[PDB]
Amino acid sequence: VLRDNIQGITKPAIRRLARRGGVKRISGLIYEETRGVLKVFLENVIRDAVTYTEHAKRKTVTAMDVVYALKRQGRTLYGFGG
Amino acid sequence: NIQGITKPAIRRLARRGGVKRISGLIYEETRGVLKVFLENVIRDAVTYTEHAKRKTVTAMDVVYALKRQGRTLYGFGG
Amino acid sequence: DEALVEELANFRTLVYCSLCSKNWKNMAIKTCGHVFCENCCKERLAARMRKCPTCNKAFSSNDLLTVHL
Amino acid sequence: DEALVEELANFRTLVYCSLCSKNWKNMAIKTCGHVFCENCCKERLAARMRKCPTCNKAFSSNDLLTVHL
Amino acid sequence: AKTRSSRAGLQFPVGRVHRLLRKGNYAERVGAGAPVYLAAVLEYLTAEILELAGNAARDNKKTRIIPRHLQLAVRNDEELNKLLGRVTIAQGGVLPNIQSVLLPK
Amino acid sequence: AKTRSSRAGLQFPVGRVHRLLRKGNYAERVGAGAPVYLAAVLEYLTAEILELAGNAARDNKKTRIIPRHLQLAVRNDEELNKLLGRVTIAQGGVLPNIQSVLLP
Amino acid sequence: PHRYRPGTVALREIRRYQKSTELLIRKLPFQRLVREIAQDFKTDLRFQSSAVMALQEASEAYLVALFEDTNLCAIHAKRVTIMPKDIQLARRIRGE
Amino acid sequence: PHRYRPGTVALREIRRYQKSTELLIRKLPFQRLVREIAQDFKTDLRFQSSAVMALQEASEAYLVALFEDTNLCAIHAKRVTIMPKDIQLARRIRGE
Amino acid sequence: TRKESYAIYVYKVLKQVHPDTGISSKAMSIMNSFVNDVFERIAGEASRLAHYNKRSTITSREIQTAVRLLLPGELAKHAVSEGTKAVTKYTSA
Amino acid sequence: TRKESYAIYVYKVLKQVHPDTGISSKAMSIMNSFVNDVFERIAGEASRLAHYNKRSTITSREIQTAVRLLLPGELAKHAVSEGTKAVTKYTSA
DNA sequence: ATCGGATGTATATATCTGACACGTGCCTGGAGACTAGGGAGTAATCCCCTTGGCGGTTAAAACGCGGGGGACAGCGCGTACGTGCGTTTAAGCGGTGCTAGAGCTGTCTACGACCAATTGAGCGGCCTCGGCACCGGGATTCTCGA
DNA sequence: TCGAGAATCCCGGTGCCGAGGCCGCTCAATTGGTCGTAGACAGCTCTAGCACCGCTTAAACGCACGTACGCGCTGTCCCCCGCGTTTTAACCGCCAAGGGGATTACTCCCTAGTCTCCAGGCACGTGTCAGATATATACATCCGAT
Ligand SMILES: [Zn+2]
Ligand SMILES: [Zn+2]
Ligand SMILES: [Zn+2]
Ligand SMILES: [Zn+2]
Repeated sequence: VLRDNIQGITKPAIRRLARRGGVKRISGLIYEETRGVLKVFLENVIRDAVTYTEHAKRKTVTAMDVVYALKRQGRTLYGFGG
Repeated sequence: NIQGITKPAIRRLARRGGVKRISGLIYEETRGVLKVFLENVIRDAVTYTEHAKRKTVTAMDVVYALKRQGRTLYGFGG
Repeated sequence: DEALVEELANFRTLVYCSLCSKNWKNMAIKTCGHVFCENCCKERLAARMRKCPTCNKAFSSNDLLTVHL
Repeated sequence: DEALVEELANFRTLVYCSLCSKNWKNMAIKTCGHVFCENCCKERLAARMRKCPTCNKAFSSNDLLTVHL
Repeated sequence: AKTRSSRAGLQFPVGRVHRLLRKGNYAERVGAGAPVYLAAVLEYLTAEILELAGNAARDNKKTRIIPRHLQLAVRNDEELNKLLGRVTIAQGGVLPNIQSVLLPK
Repeated sequence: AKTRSSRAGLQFPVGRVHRLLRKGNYAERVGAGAPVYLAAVLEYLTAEILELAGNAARDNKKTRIIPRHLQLAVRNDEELNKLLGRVTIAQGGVLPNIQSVLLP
Repeated sequence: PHRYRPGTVALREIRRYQKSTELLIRKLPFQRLVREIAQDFKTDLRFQSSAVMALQEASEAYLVALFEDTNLCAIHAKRVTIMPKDIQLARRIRGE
Repeated sequence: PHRYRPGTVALREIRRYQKSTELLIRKLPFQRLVREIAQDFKTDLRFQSSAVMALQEASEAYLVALFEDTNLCAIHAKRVTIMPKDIQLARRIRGE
Repeated sequence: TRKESYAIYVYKVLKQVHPDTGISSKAMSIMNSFVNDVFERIAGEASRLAHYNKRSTITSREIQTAVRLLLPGELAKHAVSEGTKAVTKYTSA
Repeated sequence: TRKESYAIYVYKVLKQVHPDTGISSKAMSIMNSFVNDVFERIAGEASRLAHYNKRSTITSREIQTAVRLLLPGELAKHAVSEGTKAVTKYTSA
């Protein structure tokens, strides 16, 4: 079993994304908000991917399932065979 | 033309929106926003009605054009 | 068994009507939610009084409901 | 003995919620007059099961009424 | 003779759904248990919305449903609102609310 | 035995497009002049952005096209940016800009 | 005579218009606007009666929803008055 | 000694990170997070190697765009420091 | 000419959850246009989902897994149960 | 087994506008997906556009209208002009 | 505004490795030629719905005036965040084993399309009456200047 | 504070048009057979996903110091809201004319389906040079003492 893995998104990793977004100063409470937002976003995609996998009577999640799940909610991704 | 969208009508729309105080430069911008929105839909409606060799814009073309833009509309058929 | 007797008495205070003390609580008003027995309330109304015995809230005839258990 | 124990159990069943058996009865239904606990009531409403468990006629969210004692 | 809807204990037309599925360019061939499955879901959704609409109508001392009641029923339920997040209902109106900051002090 | 593409004067395959249209559940029948028209549009659309990508690649003293050049070509054209609105490109990066108030 | 402090009357129209359902723009000047906008795409057109009603019904909801969103932007900057620089921010964030 | 004023190093970092195209998060922690998240929908699944790569590639542009909108929200209120209010307002306006 | 509609079935359903209640014409039209939209939304997903797995027949399973993809929350599970019960009753002829 | 793609046609087109530049392996799989996406969008629009008028065949006019409905601004004005000429040449031979 | 010291950044020179570009056989999908039948183009009509014009009411729009509340600029202060250094942790890389499960092949059977004959469900027309819009009455709550 | 002015309030009438029910008549859904292909199942191959170990060494982490910025307060003034008076044109009812939308025959030609034939594109193998890495050097840039 796995637990307490959301803390792998450390402070420097979030701050690098913020810099790539183009921000100068960062408050001290942004990190918890970002972790919550990312955790909420991941589940929606993963649930649809698992549903697609379960329908085809398989046991491994392939890249095609992820591409289809992402496209299903207007977030199409180029460059992975889709 | 565009001057028929009077200031009191914009005030009523804003009041239904829920605002309490309105500046003086809002009307001239709301008119420009509305004109662009109308232009975006009329073109698709006219294209739909021209593909079918018709000459009058029916109520089905408008709802089809609205649906294709992401905003559907119930209560006018289909 | 003093504790059990006290528990039973406390429960009896809850189930039995406070003022009449001889009839089960089967009467309610929506104004405040205070629950009494059915027998008491018609005499209280016939007293031409509209004051809640507990929180003095005004009530009328249409603010009267039956409850079960 | 058991007679006072049986009376205490009779009061025990009536005092607390018949569904969750843990909380005070404080929620009432205007339609049927039955009383349950608020904790069960929210989770029954959120499960799209708007129907009384006992008398089985439907009710809405606004039919919930808070009561005391 | 005996209709398929009666056999399945339903209220929506199974045969019309079957024909609509067949003549809609969805696949080469359709199964024999798909219309029965779909007609039940459609009826369940219809009854679910229609009950809330009737409750909203009754709360307003009326006895006939109008589009305002449909809008009120839809926008007060979280899942129903999420399902119809990008749909506008004609002659619906809005939900009465006011921000707390604008309230008088 | 000339192919249909050579007759039309294109580079994309007319016959494969026609087969894809037929066995795709779009309609009962497919016209004779539909695959030609559809291929002539796809060819123009793909030839439109390759030139811009090559222009963006020549400015970095490079002679090959990597996804960054495609991203730069797409995001720098107004009409082309609307087509690929809600589309993300792998290994693309972002367009360099900074808010004016943040500068000293 | 009698007067009302600035603000109390504006709080009553909010309650009044959030309970009604009719249209808020006069019909004839709106129809004369669409009939002129549609004149460049193709000339000598005719409109069904319900098409204009559908267009107006679609426009009102869009305008009301945008006016609801700009209020949050106005509040965010510690203000009560909405200004043209709020509509632009709302439209930018929306994706226009 | 030598010391830069507060603000120039961040400005240089902005330029440095807006020119390269790489992945800003680690790889082991992200995969360990994905597996834990997915383990509560169906037990003992398996993940193809490119599936995790696609998930991580898709999950970073979202955060970058959200921060880009948060910056505008913060600037609108005459500030240069982003706060959770800006994130909440941006997600509210976007429709989430 | 003839025009198909769902008005009669909608009224028949309404007379089951509210024995004494009516409906206006505009509300009837709105409810008619709602079913036609939900039906198309559900049916369009099953076609794509059957095309993905290189099949030619759409059966009850495609509808079953499309309902779970479109409907959110408790709605999906309630609809799935209601559909499954009807299907299992129909086949016991 | 085999698998079709548009790689050779994309390379052949590229060798006409930039006779010296090459293309990376990862950048080819992006164009190969872009063409598929555009083709699917246009075909899906044309199908329902033909269905609205109670027709049963897809001709050049349907996709000519779909192009005008999809592509924004000047792009459409060029794409149409690129299509029709091809057709007429195909008719001449 | 001035320059000087120190730091991070752009430019020209080896070298070297793996991915891009080209050549080969072989199928399997695309081209040629022919037939049959239904989908669509064309002509005629007829009646519904769109446009255009007139006159009267009166509800809504336009204009001016007065004043008070909210927007905006300037100051002061104290905490939270950026920068730099030394120490601690685990990510990344390589190499080796083992096996579960994805992918392909061959048979065979139940299931869905297609056709012909019947008849009851559902649609278009036609009354009719009652739910809803408009009018005053006597029961409890707004509000702002003292 | 508490009284005056504008806004509730439950409840017995009056009138109208659209929602609800009934009837006649098609034509779409139901029954009953027949047949051929899709898909379900058993078997086998081999590949790639999971697990372990050992060694750099890059990056996360914790601490201290100083300062730029967020936030609260005060003052001014100007512009937006309320209210009364006058001018406009929207709305409603009525009439009249004709364009084009929708339906019905009739025919012809365009596309699906079949068979035969063979050239294009896909999997596989091989060579070599474009770009990554390392390095010395010149140059722009930032901050401080003046
Ligand atoms: Zn009592
Ligand atoms: Zn009380
Ligand atoms: Zn309980
Ligand atoms: Zn009950």
